Amino acid sequence: APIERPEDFLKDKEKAKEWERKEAERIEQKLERSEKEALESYKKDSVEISKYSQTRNYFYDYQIEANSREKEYKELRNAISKNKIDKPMYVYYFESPEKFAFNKVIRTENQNEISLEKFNEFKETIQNKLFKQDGFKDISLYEPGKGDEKPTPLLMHLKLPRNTGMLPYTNTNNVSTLIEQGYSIKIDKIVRIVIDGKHYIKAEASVVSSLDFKDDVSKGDSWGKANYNDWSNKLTPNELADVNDYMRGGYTAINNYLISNGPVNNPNPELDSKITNIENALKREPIPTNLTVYRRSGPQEFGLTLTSPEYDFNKLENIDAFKSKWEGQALSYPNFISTSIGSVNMSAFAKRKIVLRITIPKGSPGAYLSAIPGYAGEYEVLLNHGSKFKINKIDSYKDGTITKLIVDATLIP
Amino acid sequence: EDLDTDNDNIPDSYERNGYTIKDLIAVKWEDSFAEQGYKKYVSNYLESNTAGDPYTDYEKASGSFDKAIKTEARDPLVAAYP
Amino acid sequence: WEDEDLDTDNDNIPDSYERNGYTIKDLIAVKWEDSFAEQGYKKYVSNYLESNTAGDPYTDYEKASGSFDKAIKTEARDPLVAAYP
Amino acid sequence: SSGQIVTEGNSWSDYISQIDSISASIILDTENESYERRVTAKNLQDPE
Amino acid sequence: SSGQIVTEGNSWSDYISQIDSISASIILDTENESYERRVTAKNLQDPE
Amino acid sequence: SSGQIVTEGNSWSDYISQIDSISASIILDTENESYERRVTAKNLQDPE
Ligand SMILES: [Ca+2]
Ligand SMILES: [Ca+2]
Ligand SMILES: [Ca+2]
Ligand SMILES: [Ca+2]
Repeated sequence: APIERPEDFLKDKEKAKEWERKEAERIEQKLERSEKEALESYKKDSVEISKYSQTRNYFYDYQIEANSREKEYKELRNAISKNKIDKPMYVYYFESPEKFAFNKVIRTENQNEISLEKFNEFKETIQNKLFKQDGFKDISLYEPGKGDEKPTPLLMHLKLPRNTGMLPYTNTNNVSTLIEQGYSIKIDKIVRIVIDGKHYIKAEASVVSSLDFKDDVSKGDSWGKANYNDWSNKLTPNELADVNDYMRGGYTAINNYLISNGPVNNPNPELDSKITNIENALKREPIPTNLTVYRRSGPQEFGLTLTSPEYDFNKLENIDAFKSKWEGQALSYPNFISTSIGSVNMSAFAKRKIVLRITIPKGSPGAYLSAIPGYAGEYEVLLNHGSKFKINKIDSYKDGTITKLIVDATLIP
Repeated sequence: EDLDTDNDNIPDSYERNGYTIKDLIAVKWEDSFAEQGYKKYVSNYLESNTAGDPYTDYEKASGSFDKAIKTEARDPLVAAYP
Repeated sequence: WEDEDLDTDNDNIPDSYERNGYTIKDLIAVKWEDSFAEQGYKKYVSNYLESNTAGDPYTDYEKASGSFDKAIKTEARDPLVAAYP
Repeated sequence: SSGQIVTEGNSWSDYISQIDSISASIILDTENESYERRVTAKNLQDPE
Repeated sequence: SSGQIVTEGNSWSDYISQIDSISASIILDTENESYERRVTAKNLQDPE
Repeated sequence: SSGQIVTEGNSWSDYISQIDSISASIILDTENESYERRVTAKNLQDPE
């Protein structure tokens, strides 16, 4: 009768259903007075709320506060954070291959065989990449069998790390659990299996944690100031002066000089000395943890103009062309990059239709420029020039009547 | 084509015109398979259980059941019945 | 196809390993080699289209790894011999 | 999938009437052993 | 995976016929103890 | 899972055979009380 939870339930269902149900009745007692109404509202909607959870942090801060679904999302987030598992857990769920920037179809709904060519193409697409996952999702604690719904040929086998949210809820008929995703995943191995005469792809997945404040900016300063208060006095007077003169108006000139192939054929020795000194001072205190930062960009950074027909992302052909052109291709900048760790919308880049989501690996060089009180800029972290980025996934969201793109990337060393 | 109606994991045309199981996947029947010891199966494309016994068409043909059931009860038209 | 990334029966052992030969070390199946014999490792072969080759309630991986009741005789650890009282 | 057999609650009496309704019975006697079978037969009065 | 042995609900009666169908019986008698084993055998009439 | 203790469904007969098959029995007599223990013993025929 007493069912002990292992790391993985493998294919046991009864041992999983009973454990999940018991946890459900245990959690039901501890819930607050409006948590039940939030759960019921999710139960009746179950679709729009997930999309809102994914795309809410990209609106204006006053828009975010004025959003009608903000309270329910916050309450469900609190409920998920209420229950943290003491030990890791292996989970199962079905994910469409299109999530991993694979536009081709592995197989249709009623097809059985998976060809070798599709498997090889998917393996080539997925390897050596990082994919970010967000939103509320239903998760299965056991590998599905003949009594379960299997909508997509791709089955994901993921291992939830320490201190992850968990919430077994009863949808008035059965038992199910709900989680919130704020983490990045990597596919290690894919193998072809057979379930009831249809082939399937089983992917082993792992979780790579990242620091992402989303719309919470007070916590952002709370960490940035603590990180880079000691960075101020470490800078030598010459390097400190060069750093100051950067955003005292010289950053624009330096960036224009650096974009136009200056330091190669038409250089300026003073500019080269300044950039060398500031990049040396930047390397003093690199970021010691994986970090997620945001940056609003325009068509000029991606080889387009504000009048380009492809820039109008309200027509699906434009999105298809942009994804086929940019997904799976490297992006390089020859100048310095300043990004905002907060995802809130601001009047500075209101009209821009492209949003960048830069992922900073642990130990990568950087500097929190927002540590000086003399600069009115908010939430800025700087990077060295000559950078390289890899485009992983491209998504589109509606901001009123304007369709804007979210781009995820990765800065290799 | 690859249209499936009764959700038995066997396409309608395969059930209507003949099929066989190899590597646990239904494949279109070819006349040269008889030399290697294979069999030709036809079943109801509108019923998951053609013969009425508990096991579906795919299970009976693939052999994915009790391995003590006589081998003649593997084609969908003969019911496994004690 | 032409790679060792297939599991038709879905029992944690690849098809070619069950077809040719394998052994379990550190709870992971590896390709059999003749040098493993001197260290005391056995060579296992089993059905690659069946999860339980011998028909007993334990899969091929459980028997080969010895991750079942430890009161079962050691000769019943290979997939071709059934655990049966 | 994991090759585990359950024989509890799977009564043979839920299928006896259904099988007998839509089948034809054939018996072979031989000399030392008897065999009995049912084979599904089509109904020409049901177009479906 | 956590060392949890349960014997309730597991029955050998479900597997006896299946094991007897697809195996041969080998018996060793010695002089002080007897042994009985079942070894899986291949069916040449089944290509799969 | 809530800090309580449950003694239903936890039977020693499941672990008796497994403990006995891989352990060596040591008994101490003395005069007042007798002690009986089992200690795990390594198998030298299995490299794993
Ligand atoms: Ca069908
Ligand atoms: Ca059918
Ligand atoms: Ca296998
Ligand atoms: Ca096997």
